[PDB]
Amino acid sequence: RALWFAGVVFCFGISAHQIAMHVLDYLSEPVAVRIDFVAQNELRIPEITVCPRIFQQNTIFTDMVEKQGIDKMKFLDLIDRPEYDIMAVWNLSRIFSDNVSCSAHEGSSIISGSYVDPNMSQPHLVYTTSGQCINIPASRPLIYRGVNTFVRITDSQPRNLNQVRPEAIQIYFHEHHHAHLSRYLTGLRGYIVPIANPFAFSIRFTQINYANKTDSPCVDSEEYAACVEDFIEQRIYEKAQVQCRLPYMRPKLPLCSTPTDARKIFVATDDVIQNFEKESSCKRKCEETLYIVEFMHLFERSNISIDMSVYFAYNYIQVATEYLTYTLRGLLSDIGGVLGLFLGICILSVIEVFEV
Amino acid sequence: RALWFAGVVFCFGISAHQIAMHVLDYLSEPVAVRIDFVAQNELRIPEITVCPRIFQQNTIFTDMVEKQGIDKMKFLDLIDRPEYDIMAVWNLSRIFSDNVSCSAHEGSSIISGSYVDPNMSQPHLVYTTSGQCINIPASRPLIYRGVNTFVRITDSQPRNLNQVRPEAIQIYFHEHHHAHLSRYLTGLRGYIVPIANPFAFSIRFTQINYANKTDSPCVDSEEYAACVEDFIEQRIYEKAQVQCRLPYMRPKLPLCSTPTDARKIFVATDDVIQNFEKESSCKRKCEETLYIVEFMHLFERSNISIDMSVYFAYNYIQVATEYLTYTLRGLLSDIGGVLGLFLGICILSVIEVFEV
Amino acid sequence: RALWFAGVVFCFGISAHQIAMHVLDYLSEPVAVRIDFVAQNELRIPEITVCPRIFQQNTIFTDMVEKQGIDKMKFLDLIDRPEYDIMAVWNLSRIFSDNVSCSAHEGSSIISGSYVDPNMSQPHLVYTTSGQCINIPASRPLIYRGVNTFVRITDSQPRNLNQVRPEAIQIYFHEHHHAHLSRYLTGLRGYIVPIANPFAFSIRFTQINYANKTDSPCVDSEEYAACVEDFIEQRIYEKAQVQCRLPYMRPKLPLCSTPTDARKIFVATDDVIQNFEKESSCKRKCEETLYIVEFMHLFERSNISIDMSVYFAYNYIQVATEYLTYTLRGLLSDIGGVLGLFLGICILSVIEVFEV
Repeated sequence: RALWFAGVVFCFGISAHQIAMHVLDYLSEPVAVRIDFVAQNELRIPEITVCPRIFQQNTIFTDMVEKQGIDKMKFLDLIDRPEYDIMAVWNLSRIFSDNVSCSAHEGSSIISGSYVDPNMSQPHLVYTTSGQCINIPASRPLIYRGVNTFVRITDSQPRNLNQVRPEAIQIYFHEHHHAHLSRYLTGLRGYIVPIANPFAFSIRFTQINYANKTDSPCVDSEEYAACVEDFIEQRIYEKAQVQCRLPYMRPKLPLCSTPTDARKIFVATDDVIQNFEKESSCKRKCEETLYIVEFMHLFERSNISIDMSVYFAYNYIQVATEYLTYTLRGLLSDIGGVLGLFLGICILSVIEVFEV
Repeated sequence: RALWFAGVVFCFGISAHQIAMHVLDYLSEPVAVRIDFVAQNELRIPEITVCPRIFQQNTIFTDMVEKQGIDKMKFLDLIDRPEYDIMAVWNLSRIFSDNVSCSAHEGSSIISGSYVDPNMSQPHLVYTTSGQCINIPASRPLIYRGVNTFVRITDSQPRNLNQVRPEAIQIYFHEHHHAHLSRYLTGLRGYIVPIANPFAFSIRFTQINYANKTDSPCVDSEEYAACVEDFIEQRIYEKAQVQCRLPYMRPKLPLCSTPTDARKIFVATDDVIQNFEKESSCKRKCEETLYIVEFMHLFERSNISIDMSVYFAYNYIQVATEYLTYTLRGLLSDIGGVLGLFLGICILSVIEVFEV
Repeated sequence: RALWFAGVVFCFGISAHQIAMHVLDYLSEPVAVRIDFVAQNELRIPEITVCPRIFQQNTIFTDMVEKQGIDKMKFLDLIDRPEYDIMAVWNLSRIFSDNVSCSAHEGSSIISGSYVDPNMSQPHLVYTTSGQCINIPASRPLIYRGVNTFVRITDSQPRNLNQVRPEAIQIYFHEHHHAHLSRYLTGLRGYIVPIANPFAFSIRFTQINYANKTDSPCVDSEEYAACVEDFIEQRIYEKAQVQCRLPYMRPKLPLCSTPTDARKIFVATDDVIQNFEKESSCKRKCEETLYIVEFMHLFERSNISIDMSVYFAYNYIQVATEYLTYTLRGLLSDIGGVLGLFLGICILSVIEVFEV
């Protein structure tokens, strides 16, 4: 009976190996991606940060610093003079007046006309590494009534001919409550547009709903934003080796009073915002919206200085949803199948063996 | 033997529960989406409806009604005068003459030159809520030979300087035989372009082949179009509480002779076309083509009044096909697996039990 | 016992059919597509071929041939004159001087400024069916630092006013080492742009990683390129029935000395490049990158003759990966399940039967 026992042990070994592999596969939680094209009646506007060009590319700030006798690429030296402070050095980069309106034109009606909703999340002041910027929270989702839906950022500043006036701005569309993106990466990930002519963008939406797993955990939008903001600030402070902050930093430490400290912080933040995408520690989000930006063309030319439009005309959002493809039912079915192939013992056999 | 019987009944219960869940899963027909990027040698042109701006935004119609002493936003009062009829009130919005050509430039040949096919589904007259419009059926699929493939809608109307001439039109790309889209939603879902300069669009194709299931049934394109058109017409008639029709309606009832009836129908159709997307009853289609519209730029400037181009330069259509992921073979395999785990009885055991 | 034996044979038949179908399904290797949106820190630039317009659409070449007394559409007759050769007839179509630079602007730094890398794969000379063209190999992947990443092809040729100067060129973005695409299909699949104004494109990336299967085998990029190039050349030679080559052909046979041979080769290559997509024999690649081309707008206007830009501002590449969904473990589990349903015999029963 030696051969029969050898066959029995071989069958037990193969069955044990197969059940172990099945259980490991279930534990790994394999996932599959379902791609849908969902048409919504209300689009979630991305948060918009409109900055001036970076300090070096900015024309007004560069002209001011040259007028003060200090060449660009080293503007931070302005902090040395008692009449200039970092807050003032960064308020000099302001490009939008107090008359900044963010209208929301949601389609049109064949009987009444076009809907205009000027009371749409009026822009507020933010401090970016590019200077002083305008942030536009997405207070409510825009009702999509047609390809005429858009958001119009318009500033009618008294653009007199006495002084040189801006030739470009940097507009960045990002997640709703990502303070780090608005205050650090607008200068890098913001599309440059001229204000001389009324511009118009177009936004398509690719939503990605990842899956929360043991090896790829999730964090809500707030958790991810807080994680990345804290990581960026702590990394900047570690790199700069200084107790400081700059207008683009949370009120944690006091502003620098000397150019050296500010320049060290600036270099540190440059390196961080450059290399933080891969070296960040906190986990990804599983509600990740991508705003594909195309370039519309405007037939209507307005006389407002900084007329700007962003059109949301495509309501078919591409939703990529990740779902678990292996369940407990499937694992039990596969285990029972392998048993019926190799061992051929149900739980009744186990009960009989245990009793005896 | 009480404990053994308790174990037997517990095993039977768990096996019954698992088989019931497996059968329910199979009955629900779970589906999976396969995303392909298919390159075709012949592109299916979308149907194009070119309208004037909506009656209020239209400049020629507004100027005419003001010349007649009636301000816009209430133009329907024109029906009161015996010399004006609704058909005439809507023929006043015509913007394209009888000389409207729809050429089809399908790539080019390095030896012969560019292929021009002027005999491509010449535009015909349609009546939209925007007025009198030009509809261009897709008679045949355009042969894709390169990024130079496009369809050119050109009208050389005698645009004399005596009278104000149009500054914009509304072009809507939609499914092939969707009369409701052409005659109701062009004013809402149609991109506005100026005729002063030769325009050019660009169309990318996202085909979605859904699956016909018990809980998500299908209907052919004709069935869906007929359903939605009948629903829109019936809902407009229910809302307006009047026996009427307007040029943008099928020849079912006669045209109104009084402004009140026409205005009631107009309000009803506005509300319908606004809210019919979600409250429609008939089932969706599972051959659903999406036309992503980008904005090309034309280096060549022509002297024709309403020169217009639509380029189909990307032949990689994104096909999202939905297929059933659970089959009868799989269900039987899973049921047998759970039996081999818990019960360990094949059909032979069933035969033996039945005989005894 | 006849009924019992009939039931046994029926169960054996159904089980055999089910196991055969399961094994056939496993052998067919069903596949599933996973769609990811991967954000990279370095983008792989597509290879760029910038040609003049096709010989007929080209203005400089057409003007030259008309000046020589030979009308276009038959320019090959120039070979008849001893003072003209095919190499000279195709060097007459040159549009770019020796001062062609391909700079690579990879984002910008808030402290240092914009990164410019003029030493990025300087363009070299290629011979296309469109004439003499400029090919730009992708030496290295561009580091993506922001939406300001782009590649600038700039030629400052001495564009004097004495002679007519080019009004358009044809720029084609294709796989890295696809010589056939560069030398044959640029005139067909190349976007036409004017040089009078500084142009700017925008490239989005859709990578497709197909699966190598018995019924749909794979070939590396080099293998596919070599296959298709050899197929195109051999098919052209078979069709033209002549021992020749043209500047757009590999140095295999000598150049024609008579117009008839060159014209026959030209017609043959036209037909080939037209119809080779479907009638090609060698297998597809499973690393297939698609370059979706949108149209950017440039706010800055330069004075260089042929200033041209291609922006890579979207780093979220859409990766469609094809993976096998049925494995050996799954097949064994399903086979065991069907056995436990119908037969109820493990391998131990097989051993017992074999011994007895």
